[PDB]
Amino acid sequence: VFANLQQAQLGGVPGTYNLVRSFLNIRLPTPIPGLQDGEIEGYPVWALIYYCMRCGDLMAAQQVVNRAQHQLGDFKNCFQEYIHNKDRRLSPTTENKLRLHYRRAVRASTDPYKRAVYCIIGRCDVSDNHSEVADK
Amino acid sequence: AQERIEEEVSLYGPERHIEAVFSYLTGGRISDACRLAQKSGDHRLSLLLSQMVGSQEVRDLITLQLVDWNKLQVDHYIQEERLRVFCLLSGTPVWRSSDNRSINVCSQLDWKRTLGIHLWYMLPPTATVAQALHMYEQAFQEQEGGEPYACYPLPPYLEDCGFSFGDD
Amino acid sequence: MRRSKAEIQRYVENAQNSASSPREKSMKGFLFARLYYEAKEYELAKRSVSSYISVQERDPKAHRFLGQLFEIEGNVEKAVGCYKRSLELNPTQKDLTLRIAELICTLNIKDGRAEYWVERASKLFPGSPEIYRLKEQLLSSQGEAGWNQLFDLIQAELFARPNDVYVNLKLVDLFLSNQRLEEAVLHCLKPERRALRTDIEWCSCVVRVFKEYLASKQGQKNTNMRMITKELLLAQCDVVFLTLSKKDVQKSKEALERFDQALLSVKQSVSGTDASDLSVTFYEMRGHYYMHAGTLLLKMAQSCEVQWKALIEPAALCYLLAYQVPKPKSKPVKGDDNGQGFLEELAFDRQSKSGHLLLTLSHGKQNFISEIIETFANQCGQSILLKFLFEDNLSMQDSFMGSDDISYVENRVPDLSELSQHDNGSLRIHNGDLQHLTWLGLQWHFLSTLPPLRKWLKQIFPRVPQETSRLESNIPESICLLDLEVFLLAVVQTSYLQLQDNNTTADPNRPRCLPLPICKQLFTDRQRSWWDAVYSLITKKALPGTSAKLRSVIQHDLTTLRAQEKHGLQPAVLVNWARGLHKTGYSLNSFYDQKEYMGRCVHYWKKLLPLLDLVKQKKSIPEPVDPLFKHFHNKDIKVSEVKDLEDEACIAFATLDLVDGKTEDAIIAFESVKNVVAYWNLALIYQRKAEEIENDCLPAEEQEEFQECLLKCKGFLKMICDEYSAYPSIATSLPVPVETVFEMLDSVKQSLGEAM
Amino acid sequence: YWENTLHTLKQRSMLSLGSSRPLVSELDPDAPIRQKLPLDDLDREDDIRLLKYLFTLIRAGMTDEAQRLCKRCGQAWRAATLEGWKLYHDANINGGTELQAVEGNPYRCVWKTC
Repeated sequence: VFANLQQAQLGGVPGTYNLVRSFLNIRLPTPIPGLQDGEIEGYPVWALIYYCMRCGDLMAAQQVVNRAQHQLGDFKNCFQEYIHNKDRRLSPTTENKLRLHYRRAVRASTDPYKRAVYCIIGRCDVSDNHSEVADK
Repeated sequence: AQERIEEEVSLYGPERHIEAVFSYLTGGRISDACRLAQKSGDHRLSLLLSQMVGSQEVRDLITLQLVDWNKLQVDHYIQEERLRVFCLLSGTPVWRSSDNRSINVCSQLDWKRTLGIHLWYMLPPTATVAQALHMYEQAFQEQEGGEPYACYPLPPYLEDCGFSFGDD
Repeated sequence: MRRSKAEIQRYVENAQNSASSPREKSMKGFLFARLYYEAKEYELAKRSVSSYISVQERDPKAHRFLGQLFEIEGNVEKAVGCYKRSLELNPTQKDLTLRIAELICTLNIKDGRAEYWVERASKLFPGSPEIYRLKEQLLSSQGEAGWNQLFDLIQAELFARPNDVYVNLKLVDLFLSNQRLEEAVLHCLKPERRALRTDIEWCSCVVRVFKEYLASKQGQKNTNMRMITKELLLAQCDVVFLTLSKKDVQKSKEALERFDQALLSVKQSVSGTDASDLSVTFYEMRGHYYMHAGTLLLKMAQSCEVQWKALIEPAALCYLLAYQVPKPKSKPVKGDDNGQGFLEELAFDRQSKSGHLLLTLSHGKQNFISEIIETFANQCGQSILLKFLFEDNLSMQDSFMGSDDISYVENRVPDLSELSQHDNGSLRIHNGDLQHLTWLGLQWHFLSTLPPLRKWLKQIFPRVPQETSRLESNIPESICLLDLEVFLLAVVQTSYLQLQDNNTTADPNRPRCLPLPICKQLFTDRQRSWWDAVYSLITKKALPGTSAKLRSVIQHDLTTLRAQEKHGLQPAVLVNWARGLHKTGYSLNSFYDQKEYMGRCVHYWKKLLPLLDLVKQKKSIPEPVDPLFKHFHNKDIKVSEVKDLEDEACIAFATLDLVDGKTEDAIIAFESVKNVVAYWNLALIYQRKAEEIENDCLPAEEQEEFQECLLKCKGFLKMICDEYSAYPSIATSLPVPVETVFEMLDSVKQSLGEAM
Repeated sequence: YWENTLHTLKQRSMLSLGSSRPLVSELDPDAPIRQKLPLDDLDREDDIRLLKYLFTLIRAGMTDEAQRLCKRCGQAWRAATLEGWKLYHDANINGGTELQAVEGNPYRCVWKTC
């Protein structure tokens, strides 16, 4: 963000959520194929959630979940519980249902960020690679 | 063929390079043909003349390349110039493809040049003149009930006037 | 057109101005006529071609061009005259016949010459609806008699050569237009129309005719209507299969949607206590639809789009469903046996394909099918796969399986004992399909279970080949099962080599095996020609005409198959062929077949022997100069492998000796060979001799011979066990683990204590 | 080989666009070098790499692997051309002896002059 400054394709804005949004707009501002439900200000919600998870800003993730009211499905409560539980306690039955849904449907979408987010939520396999093998 | 080529060089020159090369290939000359080729700028034919003189391996390779091209279906876009010069190099007068494409080089000009081409490029050089003339007769006559793919020897003053002939 | 009209006009004008020669104009009038026709000068082209014809009355192409120019202009009389003259000067010409027919049809002056040219064009190539429409426009001048003559000519052409599928389709369309539904149904229900059910358009026309018949005559519903509906649905399934085998996706998806709607309607009509052949037919068609969906999923995955490694789950589920779908047990209800046979054949083919695909995609995992059944057996997964297949179309109300309930239905495990019978049944249909044979060979090679090639050929060709079982011959009119198996192994190895090269060139993430429609053709033009020539020689001689070329190709291929003329070949492929022949001989028990296999292997080894010395001297490796084979550097032999090749040749010689009968010679050869396989074969020969001695009478005298043979074999068994204990690589080098060795040792130590 | 050239030719033939540049006439390896108009820099780089491979194979004194690679790829014109500076092996005295005097040509003088 400091390298990209402020006046360069929506630069960094003070605040954790604003900084994550600015980093997402710097990386990939265009809508990535494979979008579900709506978006937050025209930004990829799945990529935003993945960036929040990778950064570790749980408060920014909570803010994103609170902002995404009608722009997501019925998993906002599950996201909030997963963020608020440090030991990851979001009901074993719900976790098994999410894992089954990921193993059934979420296995070939064009959204690597959404796939990784759903895999992390459902706790499937041990390693799930999509497009991170590139000197990162 | 010396007199024929020396009266034909005056009819086709620089601008008539395609027909000049066609006449040179139908005649079977080397000296003045390669001289004119190297004077104009034709190095491919000058280098390939020695490979054509003997050794049918290059001819078989070119035939295999033509078969591969016909299988890949690129002869519809490839002009007939390269196909007909490859046919003249191999020795066949007419080539039939798998896409109803008949490329003819018109070898029915002079029977002497036709027999020379059939003995040099078509039939291998290890074939006697008897077998060569037998193959020529089977070509311009019939082998299994088909069509003649050559010409019939006629007097030179008789070739001037047309006669009711067909491909039967 | 390739050249510009104005450019070629300027060129011909400059050529005429630089040297205005009437002699050259007359001598090149044909080319001048072509140039003028390209540059739009009909009168000039006509004058040039007339001068060319006057100076030389040869080559009917000039008359053909003159007739074409006259037809383009308007003088139809002179056009058809020149066309008839050219067609009479030439033997035959499809374009000339079509032009004469269309000119006569436009002139409305029907003659016998036009009918003769049309008959000649039909004898040449009776395809395309052009011939049918020309015959119709020619015979419409009569009416009922004209239509009768048209039908008679169509029947005669169909009896002469079975290639009038489009003609029959257009005749059925004309009948539908003229309101002849009964005649169309009678023509479609002909017994000769079963072999012509390989055209998408023809099958769609048959389906439309059956639908029109059902919509018209609905007051009755019996065996005739049942057979009509069964044939309609079979033609729809054939359309689906052909559209999937084609290179298009839109028509395949449309056919799949139509088949799904038809299956849903059939299920809705059957749901009401029905116990007949309809249920078995519905199950077979459901299995076929599952196989079709799996093939579509595999095709859409193998396109560099979605995850090919993750798209295996729905394809594997569909293949497992098609495999667990059973086969029609004989005939449930008598009457539809003519369709029941084709249904059973299609079910066998589908089961074999599904089993092969499952065993090649499971990567040796047995719990994969169980995990697939556990993770894909609910309405949610059903809707997900339906939306992924039909592209967000055909929901539960449109699908036949969405209306029911899924409660984790058990499936069937693919077994080799059943796959062998499936392949044996599918070979009868694959008789003459070199691509299918190569695909089956590649599948079995990847599965590491090679069925007997002798039984393969016996199931493929029901008759005995002409002059079979030939060791060394020089006549092309005498093929043999040995050479057939050698060529099959060679083409399988070269296909595997090409696939491995393509996988190494692209990416190592490619699947283990690919279907036949994805692999396209697995042979070459020369290979297909040789296969057709072999099929002709099996079906008794070749066709008149190209028989000389077929025999020449057969001889040229046999010169390299029988190792007659050494032209240059790699030793690795020949060693692989020899090993395959040895395995095929060991799998069987016939003495003559084993002797022939051993003789062929010994001949191959003696032909390779002069090539092994070139590798030790550090020379060049030969390569196949013929375009038939495609073997490269994937199957190579290093300098350190010459000793192994010589040891294998000695083992082959010893096995030849043992099969012939010189047991002492085989034993001394194995003793001279310093290999562990030699000691294993010595122990096997000792055990065989002990068994042959024990098979006879066992009084009180042969016991000493049995005991000494048991001791002789136990010595070699103990030395093999000692070698294995000293170095663990002995068990890996031996084709059999130490388990059988210990079992034989225990059997020998138990039988040594016997006293008859 | 020639995939991009074939695609551009198909586009030009089916839509009159896609070849707004010095295009080629035929799909032969000698057609552009004869017309003096090249096409596609990627094809030129691939041909340069193939010629590098051919040079590395010929410098070692190999011909079998050379023709193997030629038949595998499709550029056997180089191997067909590199066979004119040979000479006949006149040693045949009867019909029973194999025909070994078929490789070479007596025009080695004009060949080396060219």
